[PDB]
Amino acid sequence: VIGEKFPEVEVKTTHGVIKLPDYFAEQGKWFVLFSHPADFTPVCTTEFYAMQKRVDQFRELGVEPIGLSVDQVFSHIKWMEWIKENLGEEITFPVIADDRGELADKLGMIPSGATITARAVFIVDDKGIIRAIVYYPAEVGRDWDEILRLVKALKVSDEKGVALPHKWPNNELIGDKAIVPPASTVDEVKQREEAKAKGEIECYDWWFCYKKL
Amino acid sequence: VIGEKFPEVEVKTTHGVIKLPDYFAEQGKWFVLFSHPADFTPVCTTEFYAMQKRVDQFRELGVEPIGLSVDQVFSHIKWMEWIKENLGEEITFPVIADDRGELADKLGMIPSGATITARAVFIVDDKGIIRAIVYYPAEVGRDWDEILRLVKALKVSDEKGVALPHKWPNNELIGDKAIVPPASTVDEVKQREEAKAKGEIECYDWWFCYKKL
Amino acid sequence: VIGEKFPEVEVKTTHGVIKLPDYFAEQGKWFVLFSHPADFTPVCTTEFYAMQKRVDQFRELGVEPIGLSVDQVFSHIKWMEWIKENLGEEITFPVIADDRGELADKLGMIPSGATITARAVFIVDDKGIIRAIVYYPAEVGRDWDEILRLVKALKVSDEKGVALPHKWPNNELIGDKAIVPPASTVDEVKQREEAKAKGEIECYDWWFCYKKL
Amino acid sequence: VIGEKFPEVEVKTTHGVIKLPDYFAEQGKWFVLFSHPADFTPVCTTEFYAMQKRVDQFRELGVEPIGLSVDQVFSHIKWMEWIKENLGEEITFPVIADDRGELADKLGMIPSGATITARAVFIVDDKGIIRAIVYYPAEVGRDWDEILRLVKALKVSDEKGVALPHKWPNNELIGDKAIVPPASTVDEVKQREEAKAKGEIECYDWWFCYKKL
Amino acid sequence: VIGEKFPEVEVKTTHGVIKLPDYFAEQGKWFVLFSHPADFTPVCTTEFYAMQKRVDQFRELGVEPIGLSVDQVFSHIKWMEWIKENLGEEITFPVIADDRGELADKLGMIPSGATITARAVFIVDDKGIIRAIVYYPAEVGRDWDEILRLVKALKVSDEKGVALPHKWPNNELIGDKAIVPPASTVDEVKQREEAKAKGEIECYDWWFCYKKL
Repeated sequence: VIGEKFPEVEVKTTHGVIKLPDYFAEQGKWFVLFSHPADFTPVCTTEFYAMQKRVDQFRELGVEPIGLSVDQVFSHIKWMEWIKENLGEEITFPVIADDRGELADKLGMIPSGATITARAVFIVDDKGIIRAIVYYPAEVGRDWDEILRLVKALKVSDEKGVALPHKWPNNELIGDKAIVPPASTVDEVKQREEAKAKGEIECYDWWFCYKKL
Repeated sequence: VIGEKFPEVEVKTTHGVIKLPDYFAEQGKWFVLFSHPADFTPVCTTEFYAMQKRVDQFRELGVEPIGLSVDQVFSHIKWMEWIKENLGEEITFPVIADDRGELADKLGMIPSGATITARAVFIVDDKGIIRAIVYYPAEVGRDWDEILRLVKALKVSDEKGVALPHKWPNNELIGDKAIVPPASTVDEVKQREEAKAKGEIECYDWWFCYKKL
Repeated sequence: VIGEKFPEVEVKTTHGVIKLPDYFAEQGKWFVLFSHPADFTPVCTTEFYAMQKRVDQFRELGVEPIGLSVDQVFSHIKWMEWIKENLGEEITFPVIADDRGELADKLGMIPSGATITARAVFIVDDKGIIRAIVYYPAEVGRDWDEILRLVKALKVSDEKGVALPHKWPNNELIGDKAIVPPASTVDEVKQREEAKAKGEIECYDWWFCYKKL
Repeated sequence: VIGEKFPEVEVKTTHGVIKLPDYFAEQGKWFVLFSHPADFTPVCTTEFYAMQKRVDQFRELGVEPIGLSVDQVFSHIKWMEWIKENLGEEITFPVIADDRGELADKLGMIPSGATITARAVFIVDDKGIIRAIVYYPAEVGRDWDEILRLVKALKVSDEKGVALPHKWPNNELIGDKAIVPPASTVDEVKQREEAKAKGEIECYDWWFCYKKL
Repeated sequence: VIGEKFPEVEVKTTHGVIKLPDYFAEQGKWFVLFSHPADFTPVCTTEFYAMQKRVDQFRELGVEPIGLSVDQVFSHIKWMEWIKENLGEEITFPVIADDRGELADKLGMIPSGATITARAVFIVDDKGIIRAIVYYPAEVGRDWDEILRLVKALKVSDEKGVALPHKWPNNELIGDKAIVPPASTVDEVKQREEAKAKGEIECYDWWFCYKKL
């Protein structure tokens, strides 16, 4: 569940034995953890390919990607050699060999009826706080562009203490403008009008206010 | 139940996060808490309007009014904007967003069968003591003039160590005269006659005595 | 607590021993049960007098008054005879001699700190159901008019299926008009729209509708 | 039950809040506590009248009378005003408003089936020891002259270490002579004959001996 | 405790072994059970003598006297023979030899501190019901006249449905008149009004009515 710290938990990965979330957190970095059913499978492969393609967009935001399945490291690597040779993309982000699903269990990555992970995504910042969560089925690949929009929103949201409208930065109504957290007190309301008159923010109403970054 | 101190309990309100009863008590002030079913409803609105109209009568007695419902602050404020625009009365006293009914539960504001507050009034002084309690139904609006009479009686009652007759200050029998707490001991009885003869009080009997303020 | 059933109970009164609510609900009458601390006290006398000059107003309605203190029957009738002899009114409604507070306690009419009833009013329909409750402290006499008003309000709400505005039938916004129960589905709102055009109800909003009786 | 100390217990009375038995005991005084069903009743009134008439006989023995019922102080006093006006005897001894029968319970003053006291008398000395106990029914008034005989006997009995014959001071056999506690040892028997010869006591037998005061 | 049933019990007396109350209630007679500490003691002798000179007074009424100490039967009859030989009266009522106090204990005739009966009187009707109780200490002999009076009072109350005044039939306010049970409903008071006019009862008040037998 959201807002909880991330379990302090150690993982065997393709790039080494690492400590979570300490390894990313101590480096200022955030990370998007995501789980896939099984190495050497179709949909899963389309997703890995696509992440690699976008790895520098995530990374460039200070956001480290990392995958995970119940498979063992040797089939992880082998499958990644495959993507380098048949799709021609060297996979460059770490993958978790989640042994027996130690961690998957703890994170509710498993669906009803199952002993393998699903299609889960977790976004976790540099203070170890889980920020958002996604569970799609086996039968449907994710969209990393939606997962990308989200993170940017979050980054901005924290950096500027603002909310982001539906579909930001392409909101049909206020475009790429950021939303002012709606006011909750009568005195905070005077701060909204004080701001509208004099032109810092724009306001459909006292609760609905927005500005540019 | 009457005479109990008021639970030390913190509230989110329209005018801010405040502490009850410390906030009023530490200021010398008393307060009349009253609960309503739901923002944006007919009867409830007629009552809020009416309180605003009388807010300076209460306040002038050192008696602060404050409302409460299970609604959230944003619909509180919005509904109050409504009363300012359709009735033309800016609502000026605090309202409690009673989350899930934390507080309502504690105060027995809820009727049999229900998950929303009723039509309750509590009068609570500057030592946090609950002084009186009213529970009317959803289907009937209160009378703030009766709630007003009562408080004045109380104020006077404490200031002068006197009781107030039925319907004071317009008692059919002794008018706006205050009642002498009936004597309970044979020696206290001599103090009644000693007082009647010599003219300080007037007496239908030794238990039934009264005077002017 | 409101909405709840009046406990079945057998009580000793000045007029007989009766079963409540049965005695009144049997006949199809409502009743107002009210409590006073003790016979031969002043405020308590002012309210018995006042009730007796109101008794037929209530009695007209199918509402029966009935009182209660922890005093013995003999004490009661003596007090009633004092009121007869000394003020011109003969008390003509029953009063319950409530041994050791056995009823006062189920209804929790007992204020924090003491072994005697305070000033309580319970109003009960012809089905033994509890419609309204009022706990006033000893130092402040009630106002039998406010209760008269409340009962009138109640009887109306039930017979016409309506609600009542602050201080009805003298409300500041609509005098003695009845309020229509707020529309609470999209379908009920249109029901309102179509009723406004067709002058069957006037409206401040789709949720604020009233009418003449 | 006899011989027990009297419960240390505080009472609201007509003459004030007092502490029992400390209040009488600390003053050297004894007291006769007696209970009556209800203020304003026939038999009970005949008894109160009669006690007042004899109050100076009891008091003169250092024996303070005090009454008690479950009624409240205001009806106590009121009923006493009655006796002053219709019989013309100001009642001058304290009466207990035994709230809910706190004390009556403790003393077994209540009969089978009942929530009111009966016709009980307790004699209790200046060391708090209960000396004697009487329970008559509702339907029969006491005899204060029998209760008076008894106390005198007791007073004398303690002052002189003697027993009192049936009906003292008008015993058919030995008149107002006091009885010598029958001897219980062979050596104590020699003290009886030693006393008969030489004329201090008179003796029907060695166990049955008596003398004048 | 009064109003309660006399425990069923089989006792060894000087006249036989009998079952109580059965032996008396069977025949339709009442009985006075009384206890003394011990045979061959002085006060105890003065009261046995006195009872025997009263026995036919009681016996006339359907009241049977019966005594009890913790002494063995042989001891008892020896004592009775001493009273015969030494004072002219032959004891002619039974006396219970109560082994180890087995009955004295159920009736709790045992005073705080000791293993022997004191001076107790229980009066019991022909239905085994306990009408009055009296616990006198050893140092003070009883007055068989007061008990004679009490029993007379009782028998009357039952046969005529009345109550009795202080010290009846020599009451200071009405001699040997009977008291009418206080009217306790508004209807019973009128019943009294109409009986006074029509000279069937005299009255100090509606609650204080008497009559000749």
